[PDB]
Order: sequence, then C-alpha cells, then structure tokens
Amino acid sequence: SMYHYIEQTWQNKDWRRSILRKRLIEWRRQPAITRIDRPTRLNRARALGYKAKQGFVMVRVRVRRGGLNKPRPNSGRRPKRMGVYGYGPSKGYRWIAEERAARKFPNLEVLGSYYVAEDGMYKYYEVIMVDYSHPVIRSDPELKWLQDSVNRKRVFRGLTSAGQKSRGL
Amino acid sequence: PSYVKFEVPQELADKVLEAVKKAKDSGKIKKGTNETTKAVERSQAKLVVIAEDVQPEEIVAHLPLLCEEKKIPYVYVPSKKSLGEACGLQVAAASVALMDPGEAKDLVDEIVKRVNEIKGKSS
RNA sequence: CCGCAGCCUGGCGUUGUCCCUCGGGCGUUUAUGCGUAGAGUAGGUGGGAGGGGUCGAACCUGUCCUUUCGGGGGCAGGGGACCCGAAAGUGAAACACCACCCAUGGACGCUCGAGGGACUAACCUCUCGAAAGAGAGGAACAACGUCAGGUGGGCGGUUCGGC
RNA sequence: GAGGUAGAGUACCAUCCCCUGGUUUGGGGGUGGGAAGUUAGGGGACACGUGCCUCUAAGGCUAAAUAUGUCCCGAGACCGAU
RNA sequence: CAGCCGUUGACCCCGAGGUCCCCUAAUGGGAUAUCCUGCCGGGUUUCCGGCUCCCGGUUUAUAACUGGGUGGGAACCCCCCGAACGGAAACAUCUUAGUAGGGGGAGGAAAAGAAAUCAAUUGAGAUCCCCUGAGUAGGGGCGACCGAAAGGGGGACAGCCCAAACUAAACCUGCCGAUGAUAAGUCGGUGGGGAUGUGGUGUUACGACCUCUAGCCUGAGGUUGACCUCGGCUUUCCUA
Repeated sequence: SMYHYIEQTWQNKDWRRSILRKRLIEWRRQPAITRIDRPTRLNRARALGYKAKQGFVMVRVRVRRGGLNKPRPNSGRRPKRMGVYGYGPSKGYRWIAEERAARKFPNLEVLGSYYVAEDGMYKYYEVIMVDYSHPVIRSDPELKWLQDSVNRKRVFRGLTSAGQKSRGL
Repeated sequence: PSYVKFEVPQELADKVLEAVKKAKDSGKIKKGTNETTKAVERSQAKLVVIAEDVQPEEIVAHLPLLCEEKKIPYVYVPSKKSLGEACGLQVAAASVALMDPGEAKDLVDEIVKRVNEIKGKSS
C-alpha cells in the first residue's frame, strides 16, 4: 500500500512543499494544458479507478484565481442585480478544470479530478481521461458500461463527481 | 534529488547489481514496491533498493524514513531500468527488497559494511 | 433619495533569505529584596520541627563585588567536624528544607511592532533565442484576487405632497 | 480467538457572495485556515456538555414505474370556404 | 398529337440490391464562385483511393505513414449564464423569477438511483413520479406574495462492480495463419502495454470484509481426526 504512504509524507504539511514550489515555477513555463504519461499522486487516481493499462492518460491544467469574470451591465436596471464585486463562478474550479480539459481530447471521456498544488495566482489540477474507442477497453467486463453512448461528454452536463458535488448531493 | 541523503559510488552500486542478479534463483527477493513496503513494514527486510531516477520523487520517497526506525539498511541504484532487467523483469523496476541474500550473503554484508561505514562518514 | 463603476488608503493571500537599533512578548536559561519593637534582612502565602551532616559543618584569617558602606549574598585553602527550637517579640517567623507571586538584567529557538537596511530565488520589465534555454534592471515591492474604509452624478433606478 | 483494512486541502472552521422557507439553524462557490481517519467520523432544528438512537461520504455504475408529438392508426356534443 | 411497353407476365405494392451531380458540420487548398484549383498511390481511355483536433502504432530522436470525438433533429431532457414588464394601487428591500433568453451536451426518453436517509420508545428501509398531507411548517417594508419536509395512500417494486487489508505477471491487448458456424474462444508466430501494480476475493456498520490460529463439516483420487487435487455451482462473454 504505497498509496497509503504517498500522502503520509504529504498529508497536510511537509517540507515537500518547498520542492513542489520549484515544480510550481517550471509548470508555469509549461503549456496551460499538457499530458503527463504517469499520474502524480496515484492515491487519488487509482482511487478513481485509473489503471496503468494502455488506454488512459493524465492531464494537467491551470486557472486564474479570483471572483467571477462577470461584466458590468449597462441598460436600465434596479440596484438589486447590478452590483459586481463579490460575484463568483457558481460552479467550482474543480469542476471547471475538467471542462476545458474535456474539450482538449473529445475522442476521450473524463472520469475524475483533483488538484495537486495551488498558489495565489493559479490552481493546478490533474484529471483522469479515458479513451473508449481503444480496442482494449472495448472488451472489458469490468467497464462494459462505457460501450454505450450515454456515458459520453458527461462532464458538460455535470454527471461527474464534481458535478454531483456542485449539485450538493 | 532530495529523497536521497548520502551519495553511493558506482563501484558500490555495481556490486549490488551483481549481488541481486545472483539472487534470481537461491535467495527470496521482492519485486514491485507493494511487495516491498509491507515486507519492510513487516520488518522482514534484510536490504532494499531505492532508485535514483524516480518520477515523481515522492513515489518512493517514504522508504528511507521508514527504514530508519525499522533499522533496516537500504541501497541506491541510478539506473532503475537496469534493475528491472536485473530482476529479470521485462520493464523498469523502482523498488526491490532482499528477504534473504541467498548466495551473495557475504557480498551483501560487505555492502552493508560499505554503506554503514559511509554512513558514519556521512554523519 | 440613493445604488454601482472607477480612484485613494490599509488588511489578508501569491511572500523568500540575511540581518540591524529599540520597544513588546511567546516556551525556556539563569541569577539579584531592611516603617518600628528583634538573638536578626519576618517582601507576602503554603507542606513543614526537621534540615543539612567523609550521602563533608561549625570557627575565625583574606582575595575579591555590592548596598539606605544597614547588612546579606558567591571563592578554595588554614579548620576534619556544627547551627537554628517545639523555646523569647512582631495587626503577619523561622537565614529549619522545598514551592507560588511582585520585582532587576542577560541569553537561547519563535512571534509582533517604531521601523530601517541588504540580497536574490519568487515575481515583474525588456532583450536574445525555432524550441529548449540564456542575458539585463526592479524587487519580496509592485501587480492581481479578496475585504474594509474615504471619495465617487463617471454610470443605474427612482420621487419631486396635498388644498 | 488473534491481527489487519476501510477514499484529504476532503470534512470542518472564519469571512464575502449566491440563491432556496432554512430562520442566531440549508445547500453551493470564492477567499484564509484547516483535521481525525476504526481505539475514525457524522447526524439526531441556538451554542456547549452529558448520556441514548441511527448511518459510514469525499469514486463508481443501474432494469422498470414519467416527459413529448417531427410521425403513424382510432375516436370526436371541434368548422364548413371571411 | 404521335408512338411504345404488356400474356416470354406488364403497370402497381413488399423486400433486397445498383446508381446516387454540387454546395453543405464539408475535411486536399482556396472562395463576396452552389465554384475553381493542387499532391501522392492505383490501374489507366473514361477514371479510382487518401490528404482542422485528437487517441493509441511504423520509421530518426519532429517526416510521412497504420487504425477510430464534429452537425442536425417538433417538443421534450440535463447543466452553467442570466433579464426587464408589472405587483406592492407610489417605490427603493421583496416579489414577479431562475421563467423570457444566452452557451454547452445528449438520448428516445433523459435525470437520479443504493442513505453519513429519516424519526423518536427505539421503528421504517434505493430512487421517481401520481393523490394527499398543505397554503400546514416556515420566510418577507410582516406588503403583495413565496413556500417544504415527515407520514399515509397508489403505481413498478429489480441492485450488482472499484480503492485498502490480502493474492503478486498467474495480466490485457494488434495482426497473420489454422481451427473454431465466419461468433466468442483456443492454438503457432508475431507487435504493443505493465512492478510508478495487470489479473484473483471482496466492499460494508451495536459491524462488514480479509489474513492467521483452533475446532466441526462434500462424488473420485492422494496426502498427513486433518490436509490437498480433480467434481457441481456463481459470474461473465459470445451468437451462430
């Protein structure tokens, strides 16, 4: 159970954070979306069923912090709905992470997500991303459900875990 | 890297590779980290191997610290791909353990002496 | 009548490392105390007539610091072993041992200020570089996010009594 | 009988905002902190404590029972060429 | 008007095919042209195949090459963003209202679906919708108004996989050939992926599950009352 010990170092606070700060800088040089051949903290990915068998992949993405990117209105309005400061994107950043991530590889599908690091200017997450067209996963009894259409593009309708979380179940 | 504390010379590493490959038939050797850590947690480890080319560094970063209080020696090898070949595995290996040194027991003990005397100089 | 942009200031986060004077502390390190009556330094409360005793004391002789030079406190040798009383006073006694508080100073790892300084590794600006990456200046500031306060007909909704 | 396992920036907390009856009591998000994790936790109308009761998240996936007429059969106290 | 097809079975209707121009999400490249115009490979006269963003392979580590997410659809569905009109006899909180509308994405239904559920004398037992509960609870210049849940009564009522402890290469997968009914599967060679974890058992609360210890407990065989190997059984896949 390495996965038990991976976060034993990094459970809430460790000097591991100093190392990641170095990784934090270099990632800002990296593209806002990229592919990593091996997922970082398997304790989450395997906890979301990721299998190192051929047909899965890992993706990193970053986003900017702050309140909602909402424009000020201009027409005739009552004061109730016309303020600006204090707004926030109602659906969580954990949710938004997969969205742009989903668009990147439409021939695939999203399952789960998590962040790994965060500074005051960006949030960095990691998302499982699955090919369903692969003639490997096509014959899995353990995931035969995916052969159906309905499992597609789910993250956009909020049927992922984040979506369920955003819906507060 | 940061998960490694003391440097290990190649010649010391080279002997380990010869040491482990001998254990392919006589000794009992653990392959894959899960088969190691619990055995290390089981305090049944005589000697363990930690790769110098792990990615990310945290994948095996716990192993040295746990072996401290468990008082079980550990060794480093730069080329983890070789170790996978060394353990007769078609792919890379990052963590292997020595339940019994099999035939290279004396070779193992010298290595233990080799590392421990360096540890004394490693403070 | 008001509301919201934007603006100014400040707090929090992106926020790092050496410091530096002083004032605060945090958890520690230690050491320093006379209203009168009295063998005499009772600072004030506790368990406590036993505590120290080759499980080292009384005596006097000096080197030394201090203080209301009152006087006590710390030094080994000379001395190989002795003093306080349950006994005399004090609206409150035992320099009988060990504790708590006030009070003086220094130091240790950490924190905050009056602040100040320095650096670069964050980050920012620019350049080179196909990329990778490199170089130059500022700088933990700035800028952003967020929050608060001040301003705010720049923009938004409104009323503008009744006889 | 003995031993082991049992999902983190997740719960939870402060603050700002959003909405819903959720009101000193709900859910979501931003922001800042931030756990335990089986000898664990949560919940049982303000808070806290005590007992008593019941569940185990932070990953899945799912038959049917209902939403509708681009369309096709059938029926009609629907009109007869403004 | 004129002529033909039809008894060698017409026309029609059913099914199976064949053809099936151009633009068009239009995708070789370009478009204010429903049009022009390249590069490869094929045979070759006519002509035929391939050429944004991705997934996994060939070959050098950037060159091309093997093999498979886009738009529409009457309403309906899901999810983010998000109005004023009016009402309060004015109007600013509130309400009108998450509707009008924007964006994304599906299917024939979608959504949701196995409690950190309730309620309360120790009970029930996924979800959904229908009728009630009920304008009750509760919210608000206490103003218009908004507005549950629990329970009961109906419909169909189905409940299984993962992570961990624990097994540890016993694993999945491309092609070719054989076999197999062409299926699935198996076989021989092949290529890929994989200890940075595949596959095996199993996921539930006064506990569940796994391992060890001890004891009792299957048709054949063996082994040392006990143990083991081969039986039926559970799950899954495959369609002739």
